[PDB]
Amino acid sequence: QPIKLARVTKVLGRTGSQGQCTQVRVEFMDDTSRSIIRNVKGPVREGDVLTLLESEREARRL
Amino acid sequence: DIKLFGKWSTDDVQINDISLQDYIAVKEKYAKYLPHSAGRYAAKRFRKAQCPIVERLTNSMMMHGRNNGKKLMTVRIVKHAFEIIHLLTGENPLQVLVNAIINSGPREDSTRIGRAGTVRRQAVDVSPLRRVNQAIWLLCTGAREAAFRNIKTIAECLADELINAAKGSSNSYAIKKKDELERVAKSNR
Amino acid sequence: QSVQVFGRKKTATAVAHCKRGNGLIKVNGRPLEMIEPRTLQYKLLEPVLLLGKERFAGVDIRVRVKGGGHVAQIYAIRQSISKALVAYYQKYVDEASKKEIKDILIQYDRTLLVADPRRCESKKFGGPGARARYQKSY
Amino acid sequence: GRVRTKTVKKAARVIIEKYYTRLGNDFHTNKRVCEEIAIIPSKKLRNKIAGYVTHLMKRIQRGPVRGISIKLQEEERERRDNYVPEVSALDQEIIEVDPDTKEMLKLLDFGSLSNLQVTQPTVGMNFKTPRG
Amino acid sequence: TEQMTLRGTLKGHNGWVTQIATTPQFPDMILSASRDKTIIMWKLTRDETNYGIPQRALRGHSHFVSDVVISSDGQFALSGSWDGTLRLWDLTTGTTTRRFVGHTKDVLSVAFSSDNRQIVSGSRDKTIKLWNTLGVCKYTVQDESHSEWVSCVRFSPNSSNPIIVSCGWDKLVKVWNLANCKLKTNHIGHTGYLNTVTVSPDGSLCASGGKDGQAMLWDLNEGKHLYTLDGGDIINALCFSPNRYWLCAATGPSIKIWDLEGKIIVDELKQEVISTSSKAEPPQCTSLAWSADGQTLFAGYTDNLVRVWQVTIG
Amino acid sequence: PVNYYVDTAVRHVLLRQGVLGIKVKIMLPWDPTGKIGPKKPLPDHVSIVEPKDEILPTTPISEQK
RNA sequence: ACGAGACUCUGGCAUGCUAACUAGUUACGCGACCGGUCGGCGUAACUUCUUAGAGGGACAAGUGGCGUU
Repeated sequence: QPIKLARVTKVLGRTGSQGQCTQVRVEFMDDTSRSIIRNVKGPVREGDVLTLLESEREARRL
Repeated sequence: DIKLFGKWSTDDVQINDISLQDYIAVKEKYAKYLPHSAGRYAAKRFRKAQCPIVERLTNSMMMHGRNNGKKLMTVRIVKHAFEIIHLLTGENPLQVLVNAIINSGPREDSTRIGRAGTVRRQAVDVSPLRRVNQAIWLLCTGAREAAFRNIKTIAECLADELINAAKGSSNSYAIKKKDELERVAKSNR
Repeated sequence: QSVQVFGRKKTATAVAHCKRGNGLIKVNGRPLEMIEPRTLQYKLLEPVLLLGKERFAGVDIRVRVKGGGHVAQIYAIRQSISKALVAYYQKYVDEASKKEIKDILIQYDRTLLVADPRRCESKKFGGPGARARYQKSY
Repeated sequence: GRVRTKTVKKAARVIIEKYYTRLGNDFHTNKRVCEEIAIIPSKKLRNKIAGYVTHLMKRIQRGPVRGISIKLQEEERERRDNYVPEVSALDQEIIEVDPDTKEMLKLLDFGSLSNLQVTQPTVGMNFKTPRG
Repeated sequence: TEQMTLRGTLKGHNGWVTQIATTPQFPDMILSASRDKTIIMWKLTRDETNYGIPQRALRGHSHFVSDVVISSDGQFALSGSWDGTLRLWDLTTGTTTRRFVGHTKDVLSVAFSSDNRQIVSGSRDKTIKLWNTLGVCKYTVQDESHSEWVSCVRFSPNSSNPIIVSCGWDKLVKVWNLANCKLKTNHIGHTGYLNTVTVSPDGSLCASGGKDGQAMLWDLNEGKHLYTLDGGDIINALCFSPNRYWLCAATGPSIKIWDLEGKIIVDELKQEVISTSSKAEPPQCTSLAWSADGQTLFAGYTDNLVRVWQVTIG
Repeated sequence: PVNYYVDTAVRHVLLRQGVLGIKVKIMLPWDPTGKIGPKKPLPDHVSIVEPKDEILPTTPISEQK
């Protein structure tokens, strides 16, 4: 279960039942050729970094 | 001077996160001596973020209503056990502190999804601020329960709790409940 | 000789009169570093540890503090001291020294030159606290 | 939470539509001229009106505004549209004409014009979009 | 015909620069008015590091200081505020020795008599007021005066009788003489409001300007039209050269320097900042002035920084 | 404005069948110079003085006195 | 057009102004300490903290981006 970092490029929106997740696009550093969509819990920002425990998992988009 | 409390070195701080340092960082000119500048940080989103970690963590001491708003006790209780920690450990009351919090904050949580989802949840990444705030509360709750009906007093539970968190031991309530929540999330992936 | 620039914190206030003298500072007709709590002594001492003692070795400042609340009495002493030095230097000696001291303190702390806008909100009826209301019956 | 009520917007529109010459781009001057030439019963209302007037001045400089209409703008725009190219975009040396319009012109006795180049019609008959 | 090149900029203030006051008798004192409610001194060093740090800052105005003029001696300054007051600053202790209250609204531009004994002030109260150095009220021109704001009014600093020229937002200028203060000459032709007027220290030219973009030259001894010096919009500052033959007008962001002989340009001072992300118009200079030697130009902008231009020597 | 722009009057009519309540609200008009109504306008009312029509000058035309 | 907003009251700024010997700086035995803290005094400068009046001040106003610009 490797841990890697990816830079936020565009905060897509806020989702959740009562609303607690920020769906955001992150571009990997070490590749810069692949980007993914992740729903981060808690107050997140634009351009910062996020620690993912799984790179093969993506949350629902739109 | 520029050191914390005039004794804690300001120059031997380590990045130790490569790019997560922007939310855990005490290296700038704003890093003041006594962590007491009133409650103007909880007035706008992320105006708390620029606050140094020591200040927010000593702020998070006052719970349970009986000791609400007793920031003098909090700063004294942090100065004590800081003058202890490094002493018993040896590093820098700071570096140990950042390591302890980084080790005590969860990194993956479980949230419900959908308009009518009521059976399953999904794993989600945790943002720096959320984990740090939660971890500080966990550390404070562990200190409170080690000072509640126990042979240990205040300004001392924090020291050994931080030492355990830096060590990565299961003794501290913080990382043990972090592992419990992580196991719940892993079963909920 | 006298600037009487004052300084505010809650309803409490502090007035720091600055004059040409030995450089020693007095607060409430007392020396500086013996305040009874001894908890926020460095908080009010920040100007010396920031701008250096030489900048504080050419001005005699007598500070008087009046206002309800002990934590309100403090947090205005240091702002009054900084404002007193700024006003004294601007009025008497030159601009550049006050410019450097104000720039350094502001890059360190913004609150040392401007007063606090916070104040105690009124209490509206129907509840025990300011915003809180009484417990509903359901 | 800084949306302007129709009182402020309408007053600013009227002031800008009548007194364009006097006002400028600096809020601290628009407020003074507005309080000079208008009865504004409140300082805050005058500040709001002058701020929206300054915003409208920043709006007009980049182009005519939909809600703003004075004669000066009309004359300035008719000056702007007083643009004529050197060569007419219409008449050139050779213009393509299809055989059918060539027959139409020869019916009108204008089919002997030499500016006309008889181009060939479309190769096929595919001009309807597929249905479904 | 000489290129006008920036030498060393100055920053460190929290407001626009609204007036620069320069004296020809001392080569070091030069005043600055700034709508941070202050007046600033400068000590020019002419070196590469910085153009120097200001020496003294004077704070006495409840609102912005509009225009400041110096006397024949550099130890006394006269500053009018937007609050309708005037202050006589003495530099020996950094305080104001006198404050005069004759107006009720913002005094736009202030002037001084040739011998520095009269104080003539104009405000948006649609009136002009002439006092002595003691502050005793002498003359108040209200009847058959400007029907609008009086934006600027200055004396005629020549050996002849002092003569006042006042420009207003009524698109008309009016000229009077101190002997009786009676209406003699009204100048028309402007189709817009006049902001600032300046007369050369010979009583022979009088240039106005404003949003119209055209500067009108008036002869003090004649009072008739001479020629039109067209330029950019918003002529805020007009100033002649004491040691040369240059009239500089800050027509919008740019500065146009004309000659009283051929009435043609000397150098178009083009300013531009190169950036891939830029959607804001360049800052506009508000005040122009010459030094005592008349060879370096000070330009107070809306950018909270005064731009100082030397002659290229070539 | 209801403090000075509106006058309120409540009264009772006594009748054999009952009592009638009568409430009256009047709005005074903008009446300066006489104080029958308020001397100040409604705070939301902005009035603009009409532009004056004058001959736009072409050349400086002054006359000696 | 009413309601909303504006508006009235309240606070965050006034070294600009009118000012008091009820609250008070700055002012020499008197009450004293090997040049310094001390609500016991009196007129002077006439207002900075003190009270309340005229005003002024903030307007998403100035920049960066998003926006059917």
